[PDB]
Formats: sequence, structure tokens, C-alpha cells
Amino acid sequence: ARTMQTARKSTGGKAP
Amino acid sequence: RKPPKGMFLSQEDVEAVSANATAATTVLRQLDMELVSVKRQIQNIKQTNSALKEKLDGGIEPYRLPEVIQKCNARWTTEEQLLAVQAIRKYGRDFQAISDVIGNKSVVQVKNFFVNYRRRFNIDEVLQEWEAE
Amino acid sequence: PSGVEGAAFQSRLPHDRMTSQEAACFPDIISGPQQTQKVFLFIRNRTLQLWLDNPKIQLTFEATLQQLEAPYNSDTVLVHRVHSYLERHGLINFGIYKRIKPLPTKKTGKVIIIGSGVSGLAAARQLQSFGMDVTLLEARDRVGGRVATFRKGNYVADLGAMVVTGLGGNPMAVVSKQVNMELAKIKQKCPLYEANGQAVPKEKDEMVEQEFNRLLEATSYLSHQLDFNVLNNKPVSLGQALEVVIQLQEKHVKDEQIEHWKKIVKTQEELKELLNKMVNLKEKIKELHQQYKEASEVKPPRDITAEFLVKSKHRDLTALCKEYDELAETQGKLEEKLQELEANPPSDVYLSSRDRQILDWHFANLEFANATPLSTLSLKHWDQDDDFEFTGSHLTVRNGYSCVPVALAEGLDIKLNTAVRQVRYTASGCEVIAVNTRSTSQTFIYKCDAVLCTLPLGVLKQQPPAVQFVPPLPEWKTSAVQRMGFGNLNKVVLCFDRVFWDPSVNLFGHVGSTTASRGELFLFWNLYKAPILLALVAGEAAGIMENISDDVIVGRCLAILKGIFGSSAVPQPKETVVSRWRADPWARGSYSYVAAGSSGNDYDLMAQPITPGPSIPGAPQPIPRLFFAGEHTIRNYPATVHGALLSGLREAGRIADQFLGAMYTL
Ligand SMILES: Cc1cc2nc3c(=O)[nH]c(=O)nc-3n(C[C@H](O)[C@H](O)[C@H](O)COP(=O)(O)OP(=O)(O)OC[C@H]3O[C@@H](n4cnc5c(N)ncnc54)[C@H](O)[C@@H]3O)c2cc1C
Repeated sequence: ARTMQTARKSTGGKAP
Repeated sequence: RKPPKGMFLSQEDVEAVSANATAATTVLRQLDMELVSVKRQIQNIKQTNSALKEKLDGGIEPYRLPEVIQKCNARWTTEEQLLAVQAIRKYGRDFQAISDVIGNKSVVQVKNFFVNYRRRFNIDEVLQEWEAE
Repeated sequence: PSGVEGAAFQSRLPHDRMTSQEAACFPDIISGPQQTQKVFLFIRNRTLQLWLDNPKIQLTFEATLQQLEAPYNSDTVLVHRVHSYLERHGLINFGIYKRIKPLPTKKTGKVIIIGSGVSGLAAARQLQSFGMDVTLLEARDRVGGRVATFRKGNYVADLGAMVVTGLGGNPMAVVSKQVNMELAKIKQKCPLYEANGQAVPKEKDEMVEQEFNRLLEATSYLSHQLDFNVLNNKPVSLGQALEVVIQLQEKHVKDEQIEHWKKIVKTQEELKELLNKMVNLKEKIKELHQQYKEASEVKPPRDITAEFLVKSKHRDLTALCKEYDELAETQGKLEEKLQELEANPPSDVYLSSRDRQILDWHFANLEFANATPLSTLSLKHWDQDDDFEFTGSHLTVRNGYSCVPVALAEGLDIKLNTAVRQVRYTASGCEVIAVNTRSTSQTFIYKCDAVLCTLPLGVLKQQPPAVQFVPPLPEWKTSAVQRMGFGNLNKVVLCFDRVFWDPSVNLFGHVGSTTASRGELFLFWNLYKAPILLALVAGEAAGIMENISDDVIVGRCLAILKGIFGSSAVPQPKETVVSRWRADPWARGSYSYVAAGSSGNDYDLMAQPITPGPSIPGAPQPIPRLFFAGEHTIRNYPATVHGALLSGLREAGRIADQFLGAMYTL
């Protein structure tokens, strides 16, 4: 899951 | 409410790239072709116009006549009166032209003349014949 | 966040609200007056803080009440109810604490737990703490399951879980204070390095990353806004969705080229019409000038009609010369209005081959995070858990993640080397039949009141079954097992005599050559104290590298590294390991993902226990007997250590409520 991502964290399609 | 900026995602377009397997690759060729089709058309007119450009070579330089600079006068030498009558035959009410031809009369004297000699130079007749052309 | 509101957040609860789980137990409170709720809430948070402040020692109901104040420390049935609910659901006194009140000399109820994965261990520890007779059956010869830590000499590297994804509200935060794990922070910096062996430059790097995230937002917009979620009856994958976006971007790149080159023609074509007009004027001029010359031949003196003639022709020639001056004027505007547009084309391509390649590495990063081909992830839901991200720097466990399951294993009845073969659950109890993985004909049977099954989803998935449920699991559960995704990702561990890479940098990409190999050794980690580099194999590649030998793999690894640091800076690796999770019979994969046509809700079905039919017909409805915990069962925290650990807590709570009853609901 996105949450796994440590390196260049996907930003797109997220609610920030 | 909207895509990210400058991404283009209309309902309509979405459907046309999904409709079948290579409906994606179809439309991207119609365009690749449209583009080449227009791109050659471009060179064609670029080619057409380059030929018409060369025929206007030299411009209108060997055809320009220097400038008659002359002081606008008030009185009507018989010469000028006749130039007039004939300008009228050829120009109708183009007072500007009639004035240019006669060389030394303002666009108004030209107008004035019209009422002044109206009877003597049958300007009614003259003008009706300008219209017969 | 801090004080008592820090604690609420660090335990993943709204500090000023009562959760649906609390409503369940305290429906007196939550359907009652505001005032009391706030008292309640406080008591809760307060207690949390206390346990949080010091998790090396158990928090008793006494210790709690002692440290409360009036008005709060005034109602003791409240306080007690709260403290007990907390303890029951593992919000306090979980993990490894010194007990004060030593253990319940005789036990109550008996539980078999399949697998000593972390979910397993966490659940056991709870149950044991709750005075239950707990035994775990591990098929492997170590605990920890998918938390595998490679050890040899001084080399230490997890082929399993490896990162703590931030302490911000992370149960692992607690566990880390309870256990000698050595957490180093991971520095975010990540250079990429295309196939050639040379860095991507900041320019590109940033322009592609930005376009990638641009393309994600996009897919999301298709999903929620445009509702693009079924395609000829099949659920739309994220993979597909990305393509459809990329195409629509490629297409617009062209629609733009077309219109800009269409302005050029519409213009270049006025120019034509004008050049024509102009060439017909040079005509009438030429010929008029002839005429006026002929008429200035007639040498004076001359009758007036002949004098008129010259003058007339003169004016007429001037008239026409004005005009062609006005057109040379016009001709001049348009002529540059072309060196205009021709100077600003729109963009040539949507993305280059060098671009689409770096863009791939960004898709590998997704495939690694979801352990799968994006062609498989659910469009609407792949990221359905994103709201529950922890905060803070991700971390590594410098002394190897295993250090944790092992810690958790202490105090516990764990039968290692024992492969469950059959689960038999019935109105009056359960028996689990297991063999011995060494000599397999040698059989075991365990009778118990309840079974907690922490079998990995890939296991639960085997066709044909590696474990048999008796009776067969109801269709609602098995469909969830099909629908759900259980992916795969591998690790390559490289041990050297010396550091030959950038010591101050922890990660660094390698961009692949094709779309197809996008995940092949796409990412490296300098994480450990010793000279170890570790590389991910992800996406489609994961599955196919399993079929290749360790050398042919370590080769491609060294290849790439040489490529990046120079053929002679990269020595023969002293020790090498390669994970193969899909092959591993006790994993059958690495962790779950929400596959296309699944939702997060399936994770909920994974967790719903099973209640046997009745023995004697017409006898009343039985207790539920078969329970499930594990990474595939926790909707809000899938695929992770804390996620599992948390589901373990959850089931142990639910099972204890079932067999020891719950005194706190009154
Ligand atoms: C390569 C990789 C990297 C990962 N990295 C991270 C990370 O960085 N951060 C993070 O938070 N998470 C990470 N994870 C995910 C995480 O490791 C898992 O979600 C978690 O470890 C699962 O624990 P579990 O108890 O749910 O299942 P498991 O640990 O798989 O436990 C299942 C247990 O059952 C045993 N078993 C299977 N069948 C039988 C049977 N027939 N009879 C008896 N026993 C059986 C297994 O051997 C095992 O001990 C990673 C996973 C992988 C594969």
C-alpha cells in the first residue's frame, strides 16, 4: 500500500 | 471538481479511447495523419507564396511619380474649368479625385463649383451620363 | 500532539470523541449526557498517557486510580470499566511488560493458534495474560513468520519486513521502547541512475516525478469524479487507468500540434490571397504607367481633352499606388506573424523514451509498495487505507527485525516444526490436526475451545488446499479469500568487505531499460552498520526472478552497481542471499493488496469469525469457534507489521470477551 512507500513517496491522489 | 491543471479529461474523450482495444491507437493515428496532411499543405502554400513573392520583385519602384506640390488657388482659369467638366464626366462625385486632377483646388471649391456652374456646364446632364457607366 | 491528547492520537483514537468500539461497551455513556462523555474521554486518555509514559511495567487499576484527580478519581466503577476495556483490547499492557500481579495459577479456556507470525505472537501474549491456555503451531523452525532476518557473522539484513513506517501513532513505537531494537532513521534522499550508469539530472528527475504524481491525482479523478470504474464488465485496474490517462495526455499533445499548425495555414493563406491581389496590382500599374507614358509623349501644347488625359492617368496611377502601399503594409504584418508562430511550436512529444523510462521507475515504486503489477490493484481502492498513515521518519531496525518476534516469543508455548493440516471446529469444540515437517507421517491432535488462524493469505489461497477446514468455510469467507489480492516482492542482499557507495545515502534507484523490467532490481538500500546493500525486486519481475538462480541474479546486481560506481570499485560480494516469497510454502507470497474488484471491506470479511452449525439439531445457536488475525484481516493497516500485531491484539480481545466474558459492559 502507499503507506509502505519510504523512498520517493507517491503524493498524487491523496488527501493532503 | 476538476483534473489537475492542464491534464485534459473530458467525459467525451475518455469514452473514445476506451470503446475498444486499439481505439486508443486508432485515434492517435487519425491525428498523426491529420498532422502530416496539414504539414505538407503548409509547405505547399509556403511554396506557392514564395513564387508569388518573387513576382513582386523590385516592388513598384520604376512606377512611382515624384510629387506635384502646388499652392491651392481661388480663381478658375478656363483651362481649370475644362479639366473639371471632364473630371466630372469621369469621376461623378469623387470630389477628392476631381480635386487631385485639377491640381490646385480644395475639395470644397470643387464642391462649390458644382453649384456655381451647375447651369452653364449642364452638370445635371454630365452627372447622369457618369451613371450610364 | 501532547498531554492527554497526545496519548489518544498515539493510540490511534480521536481525543475528543468516543469511537464506535467504545459506544459498544459504554452505551450508557455515549447515549447519555455530554458532561459524562468528557469525563469518560478524559479518564481514557489519561490512562493511555500513563501506560504510554512507561510501557516497561504493567498498568494496574490501582496504579491508575491513584494517579487520577477529582472529579475524575471520584467514580471508581467508571475508572474500573475504562481501565479494563483498555486492557482487554490491548490498548494498555500489551507487548512485553513486567507484571506486578503474577499469573493466574490455573487457566481458563484453551486456545490453539495457527502460526507464530507476529499477529500470532501478539495474540498469544494477550490471551496468556488474560489467563488462557494458549499454544501456537508454527510450521517453520523459527518464529516471526514473514519477519525474516538474515544473520551471519556481523551481517544483518531482513528479507522480510524491514522498515517501521514512522512512530506517529504506531503500536511499534511502544514495542520499540519495550525491546532492544535499534532504530536508525532513513534519510529521504534518493538519486536515480538510468540504464547507462549515470545519474538522472535534477531537471528531469523533478519534472518526471512531478508528472507521475500529476498522473496519479488524475486516475483518482477518473475514479471518484468521472466514475470510470467498470470496463466491459471488468473492474478497472489502476494499471489500466494510468494508461488511459497517459493516452489522453499523448492525444492532447497532438490536438495541440494540430491546431497550432492549423493557425499557420489559415494565416499563410490570407498571405496567399493578398500576394495574389498584390500581383494583380503590379499588373494594372505596369499597364497604367505604360498608358500615362504614351500620354506624356503628346508634346505640348495640347487640346484640353489631351491634357485631361495625362492628369487623369496621373491621379489614377497615384490612387493605385496608395493601395499597393497599404498592401505591402499588410503583407508586412502577416509576414512576421509567421516567424512568430513558427518560433513557438507547442511541445513536440508527450514524454520521451528517456522520460517514459524514469516514469516507469515511479511505477515500480508503486508495485513495490503494493507488492503487485498495477494491472491488478483496484482503481477505486488500492489506497483506501491512506488516511491512517503514521507520522514521522520511517525507520530501520539496525539489529534486525527478528529481534521482535523473538522477543515476543518468550514466555510462550510454541510448537515449532508443526504443520497444521486440518481444522475441525464444531458446536462443542475444535481439534486441529498437524504433522511434523521433519518426518511427516508423524501426527498430532489438539483439542481446544477456539482456534485463531493467522495463516498467510497466500496459504489460505492454495489450490489445492494446504489446510482443510472441516466443515468447509462458508462461501462468504472463501469469496473474500479469492477476491482479495496477495502479492509478492523479493529482496537481494549483498555483503561486502568494504563500503563502495555513498555512505551518507540510504537509498538509490536504478531505472530499468523496459516497461517490462521496471521493477527488476529497481531500488537499493544502504541501511545497516556492516557494508550491506540490499535490492528490491518488484512488480512483474518479482515473480519471474524466483525462477532464476542466485548467481545470475547477483550478476545483474553487480552489473548495475559497476555500471554506477565503476567496474573496479565493485568487488565480489563475500555473502549473498535471495528471497523467494511466492515459492515459500508457508507464505505463498509477501503481503496483500486490494485487488481489482475487491474493496477494503474484504479485509473486514477476513476478520469475521466462524460459528459452527449446531450438533444436535434444534439445539440453540453456538459460540463462534474459528477466528482470524493477520495482515490480511486489518482493513485500516494492511500489509504491515504493526497491522498484523494489531489484528492479533484485536482477536485476543474478541476471543477473551467470548470465553472469559466481559465484566466491563455493565
Ligand atoms: C519482502 C517483505 C518486506 C516487508 N517489509 C515490511 C516493512 O518494511 N514494514 C512493515 O511494516 N511490514 C513489512 N512486510 C509485511 C509484513 O511482514 C507482514 O504483513 C507481517 O510480517 C505478517 O505477519 P502475519 O502474522 O500476519 O503473517 P505471517 O508472519 O506470515 O505468519 C504466518 C505464520 O504461519 C506459518 N504457517 C503458514 N502455514 C502454516 C500451517 N500450515 N501450519 C502452521 N503454521 C503455518 C508461517 O510460517 C508463519 O510463522 C514485508 C513483507 C515482505 C514479504
